[PDB]
Amino acid sequence: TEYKLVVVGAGGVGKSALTIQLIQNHFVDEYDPTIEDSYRKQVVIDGETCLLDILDTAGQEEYSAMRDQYMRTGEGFLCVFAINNTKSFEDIHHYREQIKRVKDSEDVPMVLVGNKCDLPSRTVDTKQAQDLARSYGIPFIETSAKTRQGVDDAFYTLVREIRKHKEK
Ligand SMILES: Nc1nc2c(ncn2[C@@H]2O[C@H](COP(=O)(O)OP(=O)(O)O)[C@@H](O)[C@H]2O)c(=O)[nH]1
Repeated sequence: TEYKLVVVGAGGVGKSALTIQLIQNHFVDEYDPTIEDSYRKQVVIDGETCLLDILDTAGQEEYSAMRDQYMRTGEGFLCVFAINNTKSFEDIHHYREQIKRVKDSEDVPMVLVGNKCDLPSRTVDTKQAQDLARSYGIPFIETSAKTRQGVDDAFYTLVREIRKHKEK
């Protein structure tokens, strides 16, 4: 019954930084006497227990066998680029197309995230990203793992997108 969230995007856009921040804000210790030591950590976002995974496709993951498995298992996807990395924005479409193909669905919960919005070097405008998100039919939000701007909102929005999808 857990919501399965997957964070995708080019290397270095801040997927780990965003996910670490979310866990730091929202992890709790839950009593469960049916497990070994009786307590397990979990993340609760907007009243939903959430599992979290990060999908990289470059670096060490250039050798991975698991890309499609991440996309099949994930129920909603944070598609992250960095506002100071034009290439990472240009990479977004490929990730979305792969997810849609692997899941064989036109209705996949997603949120477009423009991270590193605290940095003064901007090469991807808000308008560009909002136009892309509108074409996809998904929300767009700008975030900064450094200043914490938008981080919680990005994950909370994705949870609501998954919730609506499961309501259908
Ligand atoms: N200024 C700034 N730097 C960030 C932000 N998020 C991540 N970084 C930095 O970008 C670099 C790569 O981030 P990382 O989380 O490893 O990206 P990943 O490869 O997508 O998981 C690190 O040095 C982070 O400190 C942000 O919002 N603002």
